[PDB]
Amino acid sequence: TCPFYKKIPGTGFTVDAFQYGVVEGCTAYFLTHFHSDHYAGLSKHFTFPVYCSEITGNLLKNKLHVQEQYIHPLPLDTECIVNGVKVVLLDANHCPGAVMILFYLPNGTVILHTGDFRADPSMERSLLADQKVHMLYLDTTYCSPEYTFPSQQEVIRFAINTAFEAVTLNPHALVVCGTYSIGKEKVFLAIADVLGSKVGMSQEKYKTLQCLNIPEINSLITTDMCSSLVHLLPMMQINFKGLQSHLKKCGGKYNQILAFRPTGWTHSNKFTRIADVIPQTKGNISIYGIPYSEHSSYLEMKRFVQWLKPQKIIPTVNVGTWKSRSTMEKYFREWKLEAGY
Ligand code: NI
Repeated sequence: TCPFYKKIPGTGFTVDAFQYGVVEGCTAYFLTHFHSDHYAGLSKHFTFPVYCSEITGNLLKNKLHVQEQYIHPLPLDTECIVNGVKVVLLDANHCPGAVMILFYLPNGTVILHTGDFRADPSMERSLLADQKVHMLYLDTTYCSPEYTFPSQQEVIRFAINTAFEAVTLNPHALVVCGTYSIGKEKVFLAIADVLGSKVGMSQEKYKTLQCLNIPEINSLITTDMCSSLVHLLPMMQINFKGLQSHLKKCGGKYNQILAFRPTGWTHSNKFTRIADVIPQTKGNISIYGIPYSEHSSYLEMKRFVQWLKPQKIIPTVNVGTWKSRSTMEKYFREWKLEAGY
């Protein structure tokens, strides 16, 4: 049955709630982003209205074959009316097409659902700035002070410089980047750009990327692996066996692989700076795990909440254990006492 933290009180609405069958009293289903833990349950047989971003709607139509008549894309940063309730979609700084949802309830309550997000100070100047928010349904993935990670910019700088140095030293090295869902496209695109190559990938992955409105994409991606020196593979294949096997397949075009695994966080973060990151190496294969996050760090999350000053916080992540819930609730209280709301 649908959990309480996916239901919006005083509306017929649910958020990311497609795996529970027909939810009692739900008149419209919102989807924040195209990641499987959130869309789980959608298909061509779905006949309720789905409300989402334009990019998310392209992916529902093309990847899951949801029929067009049930897809309701909304423009970002625009006041829209859904079953008599004003809503706004805001950029979540997560994967492409990912949104936060503002709901203006008929009784005057205002609710922000962040979906998945990486908090940023740029959000303090959207339509959020213009009114009070009473309830916040918060992406608490990394809600503990041990979760620190660098900016996305520093991590891409590291990756570009590492790939450029390696291929310049050896023009017969191949670069491989792991992927398993949309998000983190800057990793592979930035590396292909510095090397003057396109990124080569499966037809299925190319189809997914063509759904995303990324400018000049026909310019950076391809299905012709032979013409590319940056290849994308499934995240599961980013290990020494899987990469040795791939290198065989390239027919003696290459004699070395440098691979990147973008992770969220890893406890090497508690001790090491990005500048200091080193690979795991075996023979002619090196693997770099880089901390490219599309979720808020603890400090980013804290700053956002202390800016927004909500009356009530409802965590949507890590809610399954009493120890996690208690830990999160203690931080929410700290934040409120420190900021004075
Ligand atoms: Ni996500």
